[PDB]
Amino acid sequence: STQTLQWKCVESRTDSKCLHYGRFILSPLMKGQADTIGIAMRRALLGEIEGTCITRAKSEKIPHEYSTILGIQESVHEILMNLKEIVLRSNLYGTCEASICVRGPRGVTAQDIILPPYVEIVDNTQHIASLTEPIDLCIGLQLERNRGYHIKAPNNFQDGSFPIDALFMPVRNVNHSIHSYGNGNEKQEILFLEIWTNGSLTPKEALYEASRNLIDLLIPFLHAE
Amino acid sequence: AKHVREDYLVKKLSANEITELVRGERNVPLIIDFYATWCGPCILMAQELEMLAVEYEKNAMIVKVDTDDEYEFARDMQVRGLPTLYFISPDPNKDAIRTEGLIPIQMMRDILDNDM
Amino acid sequence: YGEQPTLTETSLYRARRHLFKEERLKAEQERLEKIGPMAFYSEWVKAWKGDTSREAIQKHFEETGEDENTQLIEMLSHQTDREYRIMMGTDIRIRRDPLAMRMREDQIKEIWGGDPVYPTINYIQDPDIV
Amino acid sequence: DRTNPLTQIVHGRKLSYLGPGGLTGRTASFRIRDIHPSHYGRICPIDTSEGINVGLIGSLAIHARIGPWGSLESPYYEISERSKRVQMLYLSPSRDEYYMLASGNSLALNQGIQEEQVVPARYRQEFLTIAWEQVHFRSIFSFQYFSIGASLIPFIEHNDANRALMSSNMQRQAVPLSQSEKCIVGTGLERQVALDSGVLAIAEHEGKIIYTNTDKIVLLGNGNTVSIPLVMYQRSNKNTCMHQKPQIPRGKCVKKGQILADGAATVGGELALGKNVLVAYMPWEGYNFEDAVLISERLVYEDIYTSFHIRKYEI
Amino acid sequence: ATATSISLGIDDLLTIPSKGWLVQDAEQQSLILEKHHHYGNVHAVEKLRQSIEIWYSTSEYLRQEMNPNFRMTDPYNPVHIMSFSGARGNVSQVHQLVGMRGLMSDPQGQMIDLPIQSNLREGLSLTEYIISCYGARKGVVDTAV
Amino acid sequence: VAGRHGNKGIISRILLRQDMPYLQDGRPVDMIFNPLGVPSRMNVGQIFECSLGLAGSLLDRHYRIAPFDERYEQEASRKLVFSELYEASKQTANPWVFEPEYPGKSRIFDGRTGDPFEQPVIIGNP
Amino acid sequence: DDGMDFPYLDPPLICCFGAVQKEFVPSVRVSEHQMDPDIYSGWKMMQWNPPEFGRAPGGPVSNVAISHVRLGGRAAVIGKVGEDDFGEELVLMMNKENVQTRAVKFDSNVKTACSYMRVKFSDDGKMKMETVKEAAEDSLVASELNLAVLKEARIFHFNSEVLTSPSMNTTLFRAIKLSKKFGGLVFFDLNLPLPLWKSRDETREVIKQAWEEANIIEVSREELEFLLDEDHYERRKNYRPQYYSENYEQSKNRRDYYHYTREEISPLWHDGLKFLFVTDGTLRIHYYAPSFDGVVVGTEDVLITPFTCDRTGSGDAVVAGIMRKLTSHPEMYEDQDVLERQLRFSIAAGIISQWTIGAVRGFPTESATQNLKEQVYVPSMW
Repeated sequence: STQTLQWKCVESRTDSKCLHYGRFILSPLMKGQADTIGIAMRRALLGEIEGTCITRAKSEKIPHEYSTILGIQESVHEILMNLKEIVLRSNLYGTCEASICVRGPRGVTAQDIILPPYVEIVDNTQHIASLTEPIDLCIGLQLERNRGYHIKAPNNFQDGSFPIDALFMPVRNVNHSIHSYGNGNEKQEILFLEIWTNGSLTPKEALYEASRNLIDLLIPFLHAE
Repeated sequence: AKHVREDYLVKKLSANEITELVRGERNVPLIIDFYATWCGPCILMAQELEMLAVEYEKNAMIVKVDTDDEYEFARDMQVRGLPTLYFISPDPNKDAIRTEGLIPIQMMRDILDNDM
Repeated sequence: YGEQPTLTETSLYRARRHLFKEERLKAEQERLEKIGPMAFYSEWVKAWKGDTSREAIQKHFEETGEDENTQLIEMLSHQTDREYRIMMGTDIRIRRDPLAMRMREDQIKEIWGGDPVYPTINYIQDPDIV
Repeated sequence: DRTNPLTQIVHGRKLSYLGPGGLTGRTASFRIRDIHPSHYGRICPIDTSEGINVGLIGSLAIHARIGPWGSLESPYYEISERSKRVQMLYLSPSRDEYYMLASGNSLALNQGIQEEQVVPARYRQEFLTIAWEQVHFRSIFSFQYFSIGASLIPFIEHNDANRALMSSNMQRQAVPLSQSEKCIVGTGLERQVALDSGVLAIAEHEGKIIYTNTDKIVLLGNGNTVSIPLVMYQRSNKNTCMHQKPQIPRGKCVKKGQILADGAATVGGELALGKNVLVAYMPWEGYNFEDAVLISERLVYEDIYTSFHIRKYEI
Repeated sequence: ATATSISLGIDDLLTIPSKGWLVQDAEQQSLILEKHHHYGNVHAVEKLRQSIEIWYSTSEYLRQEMNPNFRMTDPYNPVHIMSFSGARGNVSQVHQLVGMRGLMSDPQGQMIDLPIQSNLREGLSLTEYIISCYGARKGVVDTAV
Repeated sequence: VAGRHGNKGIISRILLRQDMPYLQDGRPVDMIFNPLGVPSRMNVGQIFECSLGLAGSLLDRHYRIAPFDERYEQEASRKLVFSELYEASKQTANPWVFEPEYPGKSRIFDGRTGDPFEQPVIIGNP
Repeated sequence: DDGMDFPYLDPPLICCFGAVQKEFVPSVRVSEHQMDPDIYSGWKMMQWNPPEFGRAPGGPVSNVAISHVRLGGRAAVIGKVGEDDFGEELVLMMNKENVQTRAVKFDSNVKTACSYMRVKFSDDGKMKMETVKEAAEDSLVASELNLAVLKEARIFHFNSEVLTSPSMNTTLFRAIKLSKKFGGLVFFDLNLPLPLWKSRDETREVIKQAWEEANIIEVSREELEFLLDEDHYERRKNYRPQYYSENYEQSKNRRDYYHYTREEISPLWHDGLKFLFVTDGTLRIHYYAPSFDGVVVGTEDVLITPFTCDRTGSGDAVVAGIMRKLTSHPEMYEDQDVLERQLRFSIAAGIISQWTIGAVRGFPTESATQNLKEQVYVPSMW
């Protein structure tokens, strides 16, 4: 009889290519609903959305992880560490392959990656390698889409296939607040949400996926048995 | 003595040596630093001059004068404050430059490059 | 009793803090009923030179279908991050007493007794220096 | 001991009553295991060795110096109405107890004269409170009565002196992590510890950095060209890596003695044995009972605490 | 113990209100007596026998007034709950953070003239901290003996 | 894992980021200590550092403080810490950094209930 | 110049005329002790034991203005800068700290802090220098004087450096005439440059015209004994009786804090003077008025922080505090008790200003100055 539930986006800043922020508001929520919505949405956003990333890097003519290469200022382990931060997008479950074959004194960035048709990078200037002298540099990579943090074994040696324990975190941070509405006798409350993502997704999409994963999870009970 | 490198590059010269340097023939810009030990801001000036003397390896000559030793000579050079630098052109046609205060090193570079 | 609190008044307010805090919070909540959410949540939303009163809100609702829920949402759309972060103190479960989030800088500086005599610029470094 | 740059420095400055021609841990009395009122400017009073040999092995004060005749000396500022030239002297224990060494301040004014204000002092082997007019010497250094380990504790004046021993002893067991990070709050002595640890690579000549590779740095200055080889990966006596890293890029200049390359747990020109982490003090579920900590997953997938250990098997 | 939660800040170490007067008055009698001691009014033993007695009486008066202060003004102070409930922390131990640590002892017996008139919250001075190290050493030459 | 003030510890559990208390800006806590350890060992010097660390993390500045700063003033460390906290709370609009009713403390929430722990908790960056 | 509608703001404005410079120490003499010509790591030992003229060394007028505005007052600066990067950064530094720059004139003819001289080898082989082109700071003409700062400002403050250049002599005298026509006081600071430390008679001839126009004068202890008699006032200081002391204080060989009588400073006194201040560093401040005189007692401490102590800029803070309390409290002129009470704020500011490296980096705040004043002085004094 009094008002209807409304939700809207009140702010969205693009601080950088791989960092996006978004604040949202909900309208006349009666008691108890706001806390449940806020806590469920925070948990879902922190641990339900899935984001693809590089999981295994294969290099040519390299003995081990802690080795040096002529003409490269960055050690191999440094290259793995720098390679873990590359952000990617996809929507299909399954592992894929990728490669990077670059010449010598260039300076290698994230735009030098070669990607399958359905995978694209979001930032295009993330430093991944620095080159000084002319040496042909060829590295193969594997891309995977999982949920949450996963740790992999060092198996599948080949010449060298170093597995990077990539973190599947598309949402950097989440916050919420439950204010008061002062609706006379009836106690209403205003709920504010706040999402920081890393550019793999965007607000109003991470929120969508996080709501849908939750409504996935709550569902078995509706069926009888 | 060629075995261990000198910690400080700026060489302290007396008044007469400075007179000989200015009077005699030169081919590189000359820097004259006025300083005293009791001086407050002169430690920073000494550090900046030491840094500047490394970038300009052989293209400039940097010397310093202690006003506690040569006071009348410093007074004659129209010095009215301790953190003072004198830029001397390698040619007698161009006039000298007097800079007062704790000037930044970049302006010093501009002074002895674009004006000397 | 006089101009400055005495050592007994302070040690008594230390015992009865929560009563005064509850009175302040009750007054702040009671303000919402008369004022209305629209005008109450406008002190922290600067750069919205509207009406903020539940007399012309009804006039706007008669002019356009927006009720006293979409005008509030519209004002809460030019808030800026800092103003929202400060406004969050009126949260239903944080409950900052109104006196705390409105004290002047002079009053807050008296908690530790003014600036330090030894300047803090001697301690401050830069996290990106060698 | 090469666990971390701190331990290399700490090991060199040690004193012990043990060894040939000295006392042992069994036939040592209890008075020899106490702080005499003379190990003040010379021997740290809160850094010793726990166990049976307690009070027999200690460290040196930061400003301490072995003077003539093998006597430890400490600096003190002489107060006299002549203004000689250098007002600081290196006092020996024999000349220490016959002077009145103030440790107070001149920030106190009464309706009379300032020279009758009272400050604590140290005459003979006691602690008096005297007027400013009968003060012969005045210690002015904060890092004068402590050692290297005890001077790395911020706000040490707020910690009980009982805990200082183990606060100092738990910094020599730190593991140099893979990537280092500087401390937000410190005492300012980390810079000199890093300088003197020997882990760094300091320039021995002037000039410009004309070549850098992650195996070497080549500098050109005053004609000759100097090559400095870096330490890429090595093994410590306690099975820990020692990984250096260049600091200044190509083309820039360095004076003598300035830093050229970093080292293990030495980000910047400063010592760095740990990481800054958000912390909340609260009993969570009994999982922090007694002295238990409850860390999060963020410390294991961002490599916040991750170190390389190299073991040497010889056959 | 979680839902309620407890923590130790800087303003929860609640020094009793009357310490401002007692320490000031204790300093006055130490100033007057040490000023008359130079006039020949009193001898050395009397000066020694009093500088030990003001700071012992004052310190033991703050300690006995700690709980009545806590139990009436701030019954739920985190330091009070931790110690009064018997979980962890003696009355003497709380007195070190709140109150006075005065009258430490020289290793060969005997008290030291200089009293530690500052908390651990306020922060000891250089001479006061060094005095507190005398009792620090004979805390580890005891656990090993 | 050990601090610089003699507060040692044994890691007991490792929790996912969604299962830990978060401040009023949503940032999950990275480590949880036991408060009772402070009255026992009597090392208050950590708490100061704790609070001060927070200020640094919110101001991009590092402090190099010599010991025994209580010679210039009375309770000088308190002035330093509280002034830095207020400056960090004012320059960056985070009114939870310096709560002017229990300075240095703030009311954190529960990571698995969305409820505020009933009493304010001291947080920092040690 | 009469354009205004509403009354002026609460803190009266201060007029700061001179040259804008960064970290400048005018007063230079021959120090007896030197600490190594190369190693600057040990030069700080000359800050614990100053050469008795750099005990509280004053600096440029911009430093005084910055210290005054940082103490809770309001100041404006008149000067000229070049169209350089240094000139554009000096005004930025002054603007960042609420110093009004409405009267700072930018010009392109001359360069900031750079003056062109010429080598003029004389008889024998002693070189000389003659100013061919003047520096930007000392190139202000009377036409470009902001006739709004002068009208509003209630105290006109300038230092003796402007007396070393020809054009600024006329410009300064014109500004003084304008300010006096508008009813403002004249504050004279005697931070003597090096060339003015040559002889007493020449300096007295040089500064007489400016001295006779001043309403308030502030000089150091050495800048007064130099102006009256250096040899006599140095022989009087180092004197101990051959047989027996006189009272008892003479039997303790304490430092010499001599309060000059009104018959010794009479040659430096005139009818228009309202105050004469002689500062022995931050230790003591002797104040002389038309009807009374006295000494305010203070202290100093640079060994409290031996590694971050730098006496440069303390005199500017002392003068700025004096001006701030003069403008805030207008009853100090004829009340000795209020005068003594309000003159300890300046001492506290001067004490704080010596605890950090850099003249402008660590000027104290008003709250910090009040805190130190209350912590050092007994409640009866403060």
